[PDB]
Amino acid sequence: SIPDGFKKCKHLKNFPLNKQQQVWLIKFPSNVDISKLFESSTTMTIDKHDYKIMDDTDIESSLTQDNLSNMTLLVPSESKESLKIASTAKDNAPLQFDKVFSVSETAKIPAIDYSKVRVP
Amino acid sequence: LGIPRLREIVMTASAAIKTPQMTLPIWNDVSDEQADTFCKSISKVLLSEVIDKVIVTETTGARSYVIHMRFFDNNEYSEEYDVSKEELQNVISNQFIHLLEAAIVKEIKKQKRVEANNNMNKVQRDRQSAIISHHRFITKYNFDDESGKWCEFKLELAADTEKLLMVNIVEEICRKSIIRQIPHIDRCVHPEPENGKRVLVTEGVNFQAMWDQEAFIDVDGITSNDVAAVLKTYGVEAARNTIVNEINNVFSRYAISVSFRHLDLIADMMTRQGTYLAFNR
Amino acid sequence: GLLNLGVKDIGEKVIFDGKPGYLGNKLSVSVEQVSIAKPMSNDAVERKVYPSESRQRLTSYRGKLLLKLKWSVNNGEENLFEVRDCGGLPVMLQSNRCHLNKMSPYELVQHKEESDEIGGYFIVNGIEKLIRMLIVQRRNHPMAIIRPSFANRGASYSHYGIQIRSVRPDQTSQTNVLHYLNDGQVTFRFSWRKNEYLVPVVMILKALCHTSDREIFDGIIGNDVKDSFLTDRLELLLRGFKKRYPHLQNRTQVLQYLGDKFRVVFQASPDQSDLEVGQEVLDRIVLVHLGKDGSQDKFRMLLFMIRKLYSLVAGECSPDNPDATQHQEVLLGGFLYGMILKEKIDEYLQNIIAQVRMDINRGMAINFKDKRYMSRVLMRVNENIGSKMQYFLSTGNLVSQSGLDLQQVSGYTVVAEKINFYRFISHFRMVHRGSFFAQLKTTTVRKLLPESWGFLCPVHTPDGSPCGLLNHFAHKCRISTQQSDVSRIPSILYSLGVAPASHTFAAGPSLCCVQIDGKIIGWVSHEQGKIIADTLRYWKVEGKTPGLPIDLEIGYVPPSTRGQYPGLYLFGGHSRMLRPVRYLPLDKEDIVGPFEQVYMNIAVTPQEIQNNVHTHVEFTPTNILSILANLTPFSDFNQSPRNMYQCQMGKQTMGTPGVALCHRSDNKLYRLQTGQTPIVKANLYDDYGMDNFPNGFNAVVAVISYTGYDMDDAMIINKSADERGFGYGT
Amino acid sequence: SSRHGQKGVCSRKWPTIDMPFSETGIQPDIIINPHAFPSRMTIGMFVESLAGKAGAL
Amino acid sequence: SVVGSLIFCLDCGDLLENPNAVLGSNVECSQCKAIYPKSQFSNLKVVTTTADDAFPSSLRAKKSV
Amino acid sequence: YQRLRHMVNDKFQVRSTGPVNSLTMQPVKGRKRHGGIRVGEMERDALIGHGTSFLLQ
Amino acid sequence: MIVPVRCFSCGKVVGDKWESYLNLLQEDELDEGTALSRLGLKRYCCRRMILTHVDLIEKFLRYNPLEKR
Amino acid sequence: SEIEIESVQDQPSVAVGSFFKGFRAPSDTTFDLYKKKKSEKDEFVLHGENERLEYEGYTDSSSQASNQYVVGLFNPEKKSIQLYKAPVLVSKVVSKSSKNLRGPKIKS
Amino acid sequence: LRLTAEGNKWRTDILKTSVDTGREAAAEVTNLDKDTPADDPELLKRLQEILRDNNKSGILDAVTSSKVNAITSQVVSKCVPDGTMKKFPCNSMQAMALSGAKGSNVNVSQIMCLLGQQALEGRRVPVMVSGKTLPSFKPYETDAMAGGYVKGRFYSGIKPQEYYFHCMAGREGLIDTAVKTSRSGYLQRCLT
DNA sequence: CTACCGATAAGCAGATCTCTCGATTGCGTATG
DNA sequence: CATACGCCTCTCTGCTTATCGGTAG
RNA sequence: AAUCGAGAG
Ligand SMILES: [Zn+2]
Ligand SMILES: [Zn+2]
Repeated sequence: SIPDGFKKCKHLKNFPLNKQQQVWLIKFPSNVDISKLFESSTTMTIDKHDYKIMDDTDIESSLTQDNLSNMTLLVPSESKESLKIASTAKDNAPLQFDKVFSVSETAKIPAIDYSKVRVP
Repeated sequence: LGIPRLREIVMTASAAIKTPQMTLPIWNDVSDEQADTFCKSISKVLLSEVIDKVIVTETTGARSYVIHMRFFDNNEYSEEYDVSKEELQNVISNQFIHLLEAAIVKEIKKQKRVEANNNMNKVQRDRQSAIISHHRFITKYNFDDESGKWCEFKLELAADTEKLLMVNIVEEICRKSIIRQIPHIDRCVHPEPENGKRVLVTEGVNFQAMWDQEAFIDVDGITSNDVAAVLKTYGVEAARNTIVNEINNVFSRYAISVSFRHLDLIADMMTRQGTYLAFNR
Repeated sequence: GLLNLGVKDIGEKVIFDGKPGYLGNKLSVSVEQVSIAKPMSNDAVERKVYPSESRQRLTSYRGKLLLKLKWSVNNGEENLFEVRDCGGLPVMLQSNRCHLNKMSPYELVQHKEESDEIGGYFIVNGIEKLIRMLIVQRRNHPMAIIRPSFANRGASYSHYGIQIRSVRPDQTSQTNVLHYLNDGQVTFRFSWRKNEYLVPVVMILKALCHTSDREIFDGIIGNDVKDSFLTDRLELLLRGFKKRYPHLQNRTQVLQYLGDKFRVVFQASPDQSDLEVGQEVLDRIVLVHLGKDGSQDKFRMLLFMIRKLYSLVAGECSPDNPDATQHQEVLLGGFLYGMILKEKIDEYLQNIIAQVRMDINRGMAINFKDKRYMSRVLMRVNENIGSKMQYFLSTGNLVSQSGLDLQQVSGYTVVAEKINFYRFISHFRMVHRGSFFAQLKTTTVRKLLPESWGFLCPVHTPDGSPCGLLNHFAHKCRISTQQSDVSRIPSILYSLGVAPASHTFAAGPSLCCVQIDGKIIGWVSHEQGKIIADTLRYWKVEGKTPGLPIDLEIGYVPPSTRGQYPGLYLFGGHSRMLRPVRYLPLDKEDIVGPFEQVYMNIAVTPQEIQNNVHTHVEFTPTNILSILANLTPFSDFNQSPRNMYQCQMGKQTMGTPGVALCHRSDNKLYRLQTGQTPIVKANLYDDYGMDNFPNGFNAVVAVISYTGYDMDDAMIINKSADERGFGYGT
Repeated sequence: SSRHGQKGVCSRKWPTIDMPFSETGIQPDIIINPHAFPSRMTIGMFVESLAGKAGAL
Repeated sequence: SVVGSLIFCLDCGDLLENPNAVLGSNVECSQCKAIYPKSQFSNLKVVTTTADDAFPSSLRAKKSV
Repeated sequence: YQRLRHMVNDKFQVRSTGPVNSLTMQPVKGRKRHGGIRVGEMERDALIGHGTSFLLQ
Repeated sequence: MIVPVRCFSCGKVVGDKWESYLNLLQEDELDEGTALSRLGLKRYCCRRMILTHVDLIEKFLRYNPLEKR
Repeated sequence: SEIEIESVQDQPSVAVGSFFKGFRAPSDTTFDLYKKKKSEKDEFVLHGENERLEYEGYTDSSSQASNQYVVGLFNPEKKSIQLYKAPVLVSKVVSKSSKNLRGPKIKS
Repeated sequence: LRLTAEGNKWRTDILKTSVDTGREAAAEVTNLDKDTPADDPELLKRLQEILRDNNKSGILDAVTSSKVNAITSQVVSKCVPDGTMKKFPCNSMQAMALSGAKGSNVNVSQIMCLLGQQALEGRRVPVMVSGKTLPSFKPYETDAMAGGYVKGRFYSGIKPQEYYFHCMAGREGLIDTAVKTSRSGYLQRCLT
């Protein structure tokens, strides 16, 4: 409908797509800034914190499979005043990304001191 | 054993005895292997014993139901249960399909409130036609007579019926349906002889059944766990013997030796009217 | 506190008058605050009342109960607020509403109580009483139960189910059951007042939130669509609901029907739309531990409960033990006081509305906005809630009106006998399984499960009828009585790798669901769930993060072959049992619980630690006993029945009950004139300071067969020693 | 009763002249039978006796 | 939408009724008032198998060891 | 050693005659009321087994 | 509650020894065994009587029914 | 490989919504977004409609304060990765033909 | 209540055979190969299945209980009466056990030599759903001490795990006696 | 044809030593 | 505000009873 | 006098 304290932003920016480019979803926590900067269960170091990179590529594990998902790639049309879907053909079905990733905060429990804990 | 057994014997006199058994002496001129063969010949086998998994393919496009049943290895189950391909064929053609059909029709009535070949042979096709004529809403049938490894029977109903499980009903019908059972007997184990006198003991009591079989069992000396059974098939005095034997037997696991006079007085007081009477109101 | 939340959730009692679609001149009575004044006396300025009072004069140590009942007429037209007393409510000792809450032993000696006296007991009619702590099911935890008594409910009633409790933030609980039917549908069940009602689960599911039916399919059958058992069962459920309720096409209609059905049992006022009373029954029956505004939550909770019920049916999990400590909690006794007070004030509101209805029937005076009329009507009713509660404590029986999810009725208050100090301390640690199981035949409830390690003392249990039914707490067993700061736990669990509850299309035993206080948060895999659990304990035992409370136990259940249903279950509520224990990586005092520890490798002493097996080590093996079980010298050299006999005997020992026997009037007391300290004492004879009540003497014992006058069990005293004051007492 | 479940009623006030005595010259004030120990299997009572004598000495 | 024995609505996500009870070439969504042809649902092929504990036997036990 | 509270002054009781229940004219129940002790069904059955009939009567 | 006049097992008076025992224990670093030795108690029947007296009459007296508190 | 993000975007340009498994929309329908102000978190409310369907939606209440969701693409021939910001919304599509199915407020 | 040095030596050795005793009991019951390491995944899976199945758990408990009872009998025979430092008739405990005045050879044996396997109902010990017998013991542990078999004796005390198991068994005995007191009352009254 | 009856799974009625203490006892409303 | 008079939910045996058909008048 | 609670063998 129309909510109080909400503005319908009628000016968005384009999301191009056309050997060819492939789209991914990446999830990050709110404690990582994204301004500053194929694989499975990778890791990387940022903000002197252990960062886990899990690629929970569901459905697409069994090659292409049926390719039915639970999210859409909403895109701007040639009006840029609303949200629409995009695809590659006349399927009129959502086009899930070519991969997906998740980032999870990681700690490291220090290895227990057997010598100092097994006091006779 | 213990007070449960004691009160079962005296306090209730239950003919629905929890654990009934009968002791079957076997002839001295038999071998142990032949004894085991006869035990497996007598002991009950149910249909579910020889089914690895039964597959149901609910197809609605009328509402077809291909029920393909997988059987265990023939060389294994034939020599474990003494059941043959012909006997299993008869069981499926007579008991199992009819029980399942009755279950399906009853459930619908209450609801309102591997490879093969396209033609085994002409005699097989005539059997299939006989099956379809005999049963109500069956449409196919074939049981492997050369390996005993599968048996399908296509099945349909109308369109007004709702969805049916076709798994729980199949399983329960399969468990109920019997292949080769001596009535009131559900196993015949071979216990290790104690104090001499080799004995074959079952999981039920049916004296009529073994009375026919004298080639192995010393039928003259069958003594059973039950009291009502022995009373109505052998007499009041055999019943009193059984009562004294059972009541002393429970005292005899703990070696609390009670006099053979108290027990016989109890037995003859609870058989004082010619029937198995208890001690209650 | 809780007695403002209780009156807040009571609501308002509406009634109209009989003179003008004009319903009438509305009345809405309610209570918004309950005041418990500390006990005072009217002998002007009210002086302070001390528990030696009402004990010297054979009376009760009762405070005053005054509540600010409202008399609003119509939605803020003329609200006639008025407080009024309701009689002297009994209050215990050493509690905040008693005049010893924060005192010193010196002033306690001065006040004639005792030198180091403790409370816990209400003084009703000159007798000390005590609300026994019963042990009930774990709150907010859906535990799959198999009971052949669930088959008795009728034909097609399979003996499976899913029973869950749910406690309101005023400490009152509503339980739910999800029976499973052989045809395929599952019928939600509940109780109201003192009667039982049953409802199809799908009607409740659509009542809670307005969404598609495909959402139910995805929330029960997450990603096992290639399965067949679940798909067939769910199709049975959905089609059965559709064909049994063909005209419940949307949430408004389903709530309308629910309200029409449940109208007179709830005594709804005429100004209650069906769409409103349906919502009221929905928000005051199902999953009350989630409260209002969490219908979107109860939806996923009930979907998870249905899926777990399906898993229980299909043999993909195991029937959780209800009589094992892993699935138990203890009601605190004062919370029974709170529940009964809340029910009494509810019934008092009902009685004043009944008085107004009698006024309508005969008197016919509708001056609702007349305070003189209010005074006339109010003075007619019985207001002595304090007298009612004093009755309850003095008689033990419970005249309630809705049961409050309590299986028994009588036997809630026991007498805190002061025969011996050991008896006195024993009272305040015992747990009763309930008067229900006392009348029974099956022993399996009386067994000693290993789940009670360090929680219930294996030795301390009275032989006879209550053997196994009255098992005391470990002396280092702490019962949490405050809600923990869980509001920030989701904030860190998400970043750890958990996808939240929404936008999560996944269910089944194959994935770990993270739940705090019985509220689903998200869904994570099993290996990652193990990692998350151990990381949570790692961050929790070191108190760096303010958002992880000490008492938060994190029950993690790994995947198993037809074992227990998995799921990282966190808890921070009240009523739980807790035990301190060490945490081997960077050792520090860590708090564990009965649900939590059944998957933890807690070595008894540090010497039997193994490589990558144990992660916790008990502080001392002696902490699994109670006080009276740690007091037995050299216990590990005795037969366990002998230890139990000793624990039972020491509670029957004639020794000094106290030294304030001058200022007490108990019916019968035994004291030992001369007591001695034990040479062979435990280390905890001084930690608890039991030198104040010597229960015996150090006697020269001769293990000798000399007289013949002691063979079976007798013994012989020395006549001279007896004549020199050996064991004398009055 | 001892603190090990060895309860038992006092059966006679044995006069001290009839009580057994030792070299030190003390009649024990409590006499209990040894046969209570085999079936009941309380070594805790024995070790408490030992520890008590040692501690008082 | 199409899964095993049941078809959900593609628009409103509600369970479409069973095609046999409705007139040919027209199956109606109870919510969307839409129309689907009946020839897009040809074979509702669903496979099932027992629970491997549904049929205890003296011969499965020998297979286990 | 603990001196238990089950002392023999609170356990002994004897009656020769005394109060009787009005509607049955049998001895009252209890010690503090100076009543009788019940010879119950099992004791009666024991007295029958001995054959001591006048004891039973 | 108060120190007994005579030892139970033997009869050796230990009731004129409680204050002496407390003084010996508090004035100097005398262990309990040494104090009981110096106090005339060499048999354990006497030794435990003064080693294990509680003196609860102190806690008993602090509730006087004839004094303002 | 070890591929970084070439360009970071902050303005609303895309969105991600979860209706239910197996859901489709035609060319005609459009989704209209809203963004909340005076509130610290960046809430979104989705509005969509047609003759008999309503792609209504509201964002999370306890998630966006803790985690984030981000869209982007990867270059097949080069290492460049574009990045976009998208908020997750849960869409409960309720048709226009049944919103008003109501009975009596109170049944006499 | 004591032994000699040689008696303690014999007791210790015949007791310390129990590790292999328990592992072999488990390995044989699971029908897996003898002398297999305990950490074998197949052994763990078979033990888990046995835990889930009541009859399988009973079979395993019966077999392991027979083995550890054999070990206990060996210890008792080799130690008492050939090991006690004080011998009959001087050994008064053994004297009243032999003479029937009080107690029994079993009582003397578990005071001086070995307390022995603890029997809960007809089984060893209830096992938690996680497969642990106690918090300390690892899940699905092949070990006599885990399975309720206590190697301690009342003379030198029992470890806390064995103390817990023994408390369980003693409480079970007390409950069984409490039931059996009243079980025969109705039977006898109805007969009589 | 149908009554006489001979036999087929469910609802209910009644079961499951002796003793000593202590504490308390349902409420609503009508006339003076 | 005292005093007085009635209305209100986790066993097992053994006998209440079955729905229907077999089968001679 | 019943009910509830504590215990004894
Ligand atoms: Zn639709
Ligand atoms: Zn002395």
